[PDB]
Amino acid sequence: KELIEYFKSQMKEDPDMASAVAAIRTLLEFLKRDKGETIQGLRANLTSAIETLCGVDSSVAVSSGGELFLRFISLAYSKCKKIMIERGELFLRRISLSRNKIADLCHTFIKDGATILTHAYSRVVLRVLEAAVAAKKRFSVYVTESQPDLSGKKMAKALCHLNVPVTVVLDAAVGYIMEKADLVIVGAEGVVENGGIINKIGTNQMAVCAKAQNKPFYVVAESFKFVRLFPLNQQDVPDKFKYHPWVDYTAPSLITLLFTDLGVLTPSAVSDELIKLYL
Amino acid sequence: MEFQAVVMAVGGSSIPKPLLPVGNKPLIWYPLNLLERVGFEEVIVVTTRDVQKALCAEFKMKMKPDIVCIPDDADMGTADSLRYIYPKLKTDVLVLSCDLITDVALHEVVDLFRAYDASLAMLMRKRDFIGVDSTGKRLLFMANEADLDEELVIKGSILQKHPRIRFHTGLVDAHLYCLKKYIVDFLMENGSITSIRSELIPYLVRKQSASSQSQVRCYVHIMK
Amino acid sequence: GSELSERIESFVETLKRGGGPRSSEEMARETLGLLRQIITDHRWSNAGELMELIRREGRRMTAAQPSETTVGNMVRRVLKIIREEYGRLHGHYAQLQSNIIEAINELLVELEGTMENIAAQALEHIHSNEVIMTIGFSRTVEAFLKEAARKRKFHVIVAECAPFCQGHEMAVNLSKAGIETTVMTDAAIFAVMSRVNKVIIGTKTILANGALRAVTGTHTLALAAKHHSTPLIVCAPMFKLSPQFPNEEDSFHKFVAPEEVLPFTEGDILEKVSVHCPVFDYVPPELITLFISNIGGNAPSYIYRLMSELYHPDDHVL
Amino acid sequence: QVPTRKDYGSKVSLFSHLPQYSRQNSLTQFMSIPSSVIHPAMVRLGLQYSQGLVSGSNARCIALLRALQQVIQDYTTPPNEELSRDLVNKLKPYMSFLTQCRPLSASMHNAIKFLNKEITSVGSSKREEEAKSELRAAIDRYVQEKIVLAAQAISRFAYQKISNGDVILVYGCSSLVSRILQEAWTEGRRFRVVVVDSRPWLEGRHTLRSLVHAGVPASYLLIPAASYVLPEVSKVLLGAHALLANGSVMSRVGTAQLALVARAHNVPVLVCCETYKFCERVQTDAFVSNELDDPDDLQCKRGEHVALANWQNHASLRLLNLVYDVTPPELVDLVITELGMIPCSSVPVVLRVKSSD
Amino acid sequence: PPLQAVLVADSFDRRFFPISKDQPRVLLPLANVALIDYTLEFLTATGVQETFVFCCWKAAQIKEHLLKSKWCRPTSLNVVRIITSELYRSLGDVLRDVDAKALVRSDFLLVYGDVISNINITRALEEHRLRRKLEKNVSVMTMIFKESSPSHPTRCHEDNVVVAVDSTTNRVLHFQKTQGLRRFAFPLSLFQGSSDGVEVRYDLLDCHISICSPQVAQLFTDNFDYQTRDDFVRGLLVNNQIHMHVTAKEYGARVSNLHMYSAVCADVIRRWVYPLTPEANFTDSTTQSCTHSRHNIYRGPEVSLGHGSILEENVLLGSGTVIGSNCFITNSVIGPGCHIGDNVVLDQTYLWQGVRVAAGAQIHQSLLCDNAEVKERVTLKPRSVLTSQVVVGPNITLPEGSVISLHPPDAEEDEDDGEFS
Ligand SMILES: O=C(COc1ccc(Cl)cc1)N[C@H]1CC[C@H](NC(=O)COc2ccc(Cl)cc2)CC1
Repeated sequence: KELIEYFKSQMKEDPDMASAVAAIRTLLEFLKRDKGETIQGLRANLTSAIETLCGVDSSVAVSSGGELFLRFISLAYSKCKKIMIERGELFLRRISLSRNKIADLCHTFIKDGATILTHAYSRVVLRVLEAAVAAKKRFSVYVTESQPDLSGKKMAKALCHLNVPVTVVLDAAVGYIMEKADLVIVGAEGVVENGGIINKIGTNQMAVCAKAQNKPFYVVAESFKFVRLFPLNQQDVPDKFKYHPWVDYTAPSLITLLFTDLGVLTPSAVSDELIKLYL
Repeated sequence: MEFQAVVMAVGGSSIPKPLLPVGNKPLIWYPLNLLERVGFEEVIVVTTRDVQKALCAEFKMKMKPDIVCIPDDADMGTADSLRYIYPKLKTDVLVLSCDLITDVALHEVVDLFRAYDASLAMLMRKRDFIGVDSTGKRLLFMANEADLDEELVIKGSILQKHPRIRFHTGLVDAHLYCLKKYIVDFLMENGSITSIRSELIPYLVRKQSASSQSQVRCYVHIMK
Repeated sequence: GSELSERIESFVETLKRGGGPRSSEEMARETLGLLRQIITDHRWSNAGELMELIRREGRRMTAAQPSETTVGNMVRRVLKIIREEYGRLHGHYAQLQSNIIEAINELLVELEGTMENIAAQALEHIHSNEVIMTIGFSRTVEAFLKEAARKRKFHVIVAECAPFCQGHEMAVNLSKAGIETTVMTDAAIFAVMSRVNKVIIGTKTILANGALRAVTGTHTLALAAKHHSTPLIVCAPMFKLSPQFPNEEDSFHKFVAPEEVLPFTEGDILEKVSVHCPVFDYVPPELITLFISNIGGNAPSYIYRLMSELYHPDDHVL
Repeated sequence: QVPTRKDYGSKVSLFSHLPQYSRQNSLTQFMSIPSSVIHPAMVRLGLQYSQGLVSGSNARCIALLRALQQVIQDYTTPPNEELSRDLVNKLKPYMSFLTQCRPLSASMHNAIKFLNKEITSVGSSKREEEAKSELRAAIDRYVQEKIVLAAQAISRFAYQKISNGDVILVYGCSSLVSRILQEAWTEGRRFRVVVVDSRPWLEGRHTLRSLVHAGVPASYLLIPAASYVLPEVSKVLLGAHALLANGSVMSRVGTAQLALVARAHNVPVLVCCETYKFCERVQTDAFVSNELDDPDDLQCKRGEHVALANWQNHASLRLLNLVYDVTPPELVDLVITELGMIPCSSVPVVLRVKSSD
Repeated sequence: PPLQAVLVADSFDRRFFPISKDQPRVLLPLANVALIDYTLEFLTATGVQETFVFCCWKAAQIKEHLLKSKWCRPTSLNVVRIITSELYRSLGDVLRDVDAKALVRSDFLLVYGDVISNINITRALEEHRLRRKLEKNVSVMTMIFKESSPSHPTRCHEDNVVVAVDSTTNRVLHFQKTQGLRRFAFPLSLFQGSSDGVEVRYDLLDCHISICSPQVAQLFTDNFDYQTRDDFVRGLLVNNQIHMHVTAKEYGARVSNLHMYSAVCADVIRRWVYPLTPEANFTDSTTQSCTHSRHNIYRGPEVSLGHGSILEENVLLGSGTVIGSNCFITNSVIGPGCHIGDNVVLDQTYLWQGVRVAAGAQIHQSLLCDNAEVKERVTLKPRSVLTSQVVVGPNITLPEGSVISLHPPDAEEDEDDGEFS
């Protein structure tokens, strides 16, 4: 098609780039290229782009982005699209400053001399740890190897360049090392209404062990990851996002705080943001 | 005004209730005092005239604040009375009539009429076969035996609805009824039926121009 | 001869049809008397044949009513007594029988003292102006409370058991002695639990895991007590101890006619709805704080040692 | 003036601040038959409430709104007075009579608050009759949306949550839960519902009859046996009577117990409620604010020996049946409203959004 | 004084066509258990010490079946007296034979041999004795009813009865059956007979556990035209008087027709007749002991459930049964020694002993009696009966009302194969 290969090469373009940002870029250029001047026909092309892009990629982050920014642009007839492209550009700018804001709000929560415990590789956790070490903070790091795709080794390699002691641990050894970790920081792949996070398979184990040892469980995520889902148990999550599952759900009961570009939030506040945004 | 009370003065072997026999206070004085005791600042009374107008003249001497005593024809009854006074009533009716020497705390029958939004509520105390349900409040079956050419009538449908019916034989009604406005509508629209006391039995509580309004429930109170 | 046979039968059918005798202490007394009469009125010379016939008749009893575990566990007690006597005399036939009889006699005389023992022990567990909660009816627990009431003032909250509201007569019995008693529906257990100090309840059977089989709804009360961290006390004599384990068994709950739960007069819906009336229910040992017995208080984590002290491990299957 | 109802029976010490009333001893036996102090419709509704003929929260609120329509319709402004203040002043004795017949529910409180707000918002310059029927139309619109449209929206939101071949546990009578299950079965879902009931009201038979009439497979058991059936249950659905500012669920007495046992059994708990039943009030227990029904209802008719027959003749005997209880917000997972699915943490946020803020 | 009873083991009203023709009605297994066994269990549980089993039709079979039963063991506390005669053809004949031979002495339990009940009538019996002691033994019978609803399946329109009683003395003043009647009549002088409150009751299910004085037998011999109980009641109430006892918390019903059979079976499986439940094994048998699982699944011994076979609710499986895989059994009783094929859907079907069902069969609300057989791809509509070693061929779908047997004049089929005529 036209969006499949552009998304693929955007992944190739910037190996240091997220997937939701690539998705919003692809949908922006898709809407800017075809020149769809129709009140109702524009939405058809939009949802076609969204369904195609989360058919190629099974991320909840991509679908959440899609939904929220398609509503944002639709919330903006000839002048409609003329102002909608403006609002899309400024949305892209805000989403770009997202991760820097996230690092520079949450790097102050890591008391130095502590021990970070992290799940598989995530760009937001890496950014906040870079911000912390740039502020002259020394700490030890344990990383889960992320057995399905060995992203723990990748996280350890990326964090070793930051001049910090990183000790990638086994997937099932968090229960052993949880008493040696002062806190847990994990980058959510998607945030459900109640405050839970639909992250990699072992994040739920992380949170359960944290509640078993009262250890703080911190989560960092961009606000374009706020998805309007409410799973009651593991099976209640959409099966498309699970594909041996790949991504499981963690209740807000197990999360202490969320560090988003909208400031530090109680797991209770994300639902407030979502119902203010009205899906 | 919730209720617009009315007292009939026409009888319906021993005693002409309208005029003559008075132990201590005129025969209608007891109904009038019962009414005025519980509110009822306005009262409508129907005056006989087959007496050659010897009733209304002496019933305005009871020192009551204000009452309405409407004259009657040369000869009529109680359903005739209600049809005559229909144009001057606009709300629910509380029908009494002259021969009422009673103790009744009518709060009970009026509460029965209110709570269950009854089409009709009645008062009785121990040849009229009256059958009530287990609670004894709702009127299931009622029939005299002067009416009853055949042995005894009871529908299978009402027994399927209400399985057990408690029956009584020696029940005497106090003629104290609380009529809806639409029951008086039905009465006026059908001059067929006279003798209100006999009009209570064509209640047709069960589904058959006859329902001027849904249910037409009826209720009973049995005194101490 | 045939007197023994017809009495054994009578007892079997009484256990099968209804509850006779009502009190399970009287049931223990009756079954012990019957076991004595069996061991006396049979032509047994070796202890093995006696143990075998005892096991057979105990199997018949257990098949009569599985939910009534007192009979079975006391049969196991008699078997352990026989084993102990045989070990004493072998580690001797008439002396064997008479020694078994005097062992049964001491078991019986200590059987009627468990009530008084628990009643005496009751005082050191209740303080003034305390709020007790109990569910259903239990002779042991009401004796406990009315013995503590002679020297202490306290409040008892009795949760009636639906459908069999035995808790009402328990509340009346407690009020007889001036024990300020509040009666409530079992639905209000968690609502009132926040203002309760202790939970004291009887039981029908204590399992080897420490869990106990008690009247339905008591598991919810135990969960509420655990949520509010209030101590849950079980005043159960040592003849309700059953060596069987929770899920190695069969026929745990006793289901009675659903007429108790939903009446016949409801009509046609009774052909479309499935009604269930479990009398007993399972309470795991994690929700019990302390067991009170005729010997003294014990944690649920010692009931297995009490088993080892009462029942031979090869007789747990009968 | 309306006399005060005598508090029947012996109250539990912890509930001495709440009133306890008897169903037999009503309140209208000291009132004029052609009632003048209290409007006929209002005394009618109070008598219906006291006898227990109107039970459901939605039913109570709707009956209240209809009685209020009948009142304002028959209301006439006295000379040299304005409707705005006179009507809201005259409505207070009626509300006091109601709360004396039976304590007001959260839905009733919110409805009366909204009605007073609308009445005070009626223009001074406006005439009488169009103001009256404007109030009537506003009440019609309010009840219409907040009841039927809220019910339809919540039914759709719950239908997109119920899956095929799952066991749902319900407690007591609730119009919203019954409608949700009926609509889910009609739409195509194939499930079975376990109905849990409790003494003495036995209101579960209502939803049981409703489900059987709708054809849904149903099972029935009383609340003590809930621990036995929850292993089979896939989900717990409940109907809230009130949702407080802290997210706690103020509903029938057996709701918090069921939520606790379900949490113990890893069964997610869902509560269905509308926004008009949200209350800025808050409580932490069933003791600060509750309602005590007639204790004579506890007496069980076990054939020939009613044990609690003469319970008043026993000095140290107390009877108590609580009508409400509170579930802490951490024992509940979902709250399904017009706005969709929300956590109990987000109840006060919805309150703010519905405060025209 | 001791308590006797009369057990009419022959339902003289010829109803079960042709199920009675093969074995007597009282021997029909309700749930792997004969009805007479249920009646004997009830009689020995309520406290009867001596019964009189009057068997007329197929008397040899009934006697042979009862002699091996528990109630004929020397250790049994309930003594039975099987009585033999091809002459009497009615309940009235049985009772006049009783008074001629002078069996009963006082307050004997009159009951048929096809009653399922658990009522403890000690209360009713002492009420009857008190009434007879106070009022000069003029009360001759106490009819025992159960509180019901007009909508309950166990109240069939054939046996539906309406009574007019005295709410004070509970004496029965009027009694009749409402079979096919949209109109009920109650004579005037009912109110003259008892002046302190007449009450009409239609919620009463007739348990047929009438406990009667010997005067009842004297009357039955004083009126030769009296044939059955209903006629006796009608003839006595129009002219000694009859009284009543109403039960609320105990079950009772007689299996008159197939509808009553199905209703009572469904009630028994769902423990409405506790303690008379399949798990209890009230009869001291070896092949009739089951393990009551959840949802009233009485999974017996060696039933050999298939892979994925589903037992939804209220399912009884006789021992020695064999069930294929991917089956769906719901609210159905399966007799002992039955083979079920694969993908078989059974709904409210009472498969008796020896029934063999091939794969793909869809049976709903049917009744396959002993040794019945159905071939592959066979569908049965509700209220269809197969009887005594009859075979239904493949690719056949029976209509709703279809009785198949080996008796031509008594079925829609004959000795030929069920494949085609
Ligand atoms: O009156 C009652 C009855 O309680 C109930 C009755 C019925 C129900 Cl439904 C629920 C509870 N209970 C008492 C129990 C002592 C308490 N507290 C005190 O008397 C003082 O408590 C103290 C004082 C000092 C210390 Cl260090 C600790 C507690 C008052 C209430």
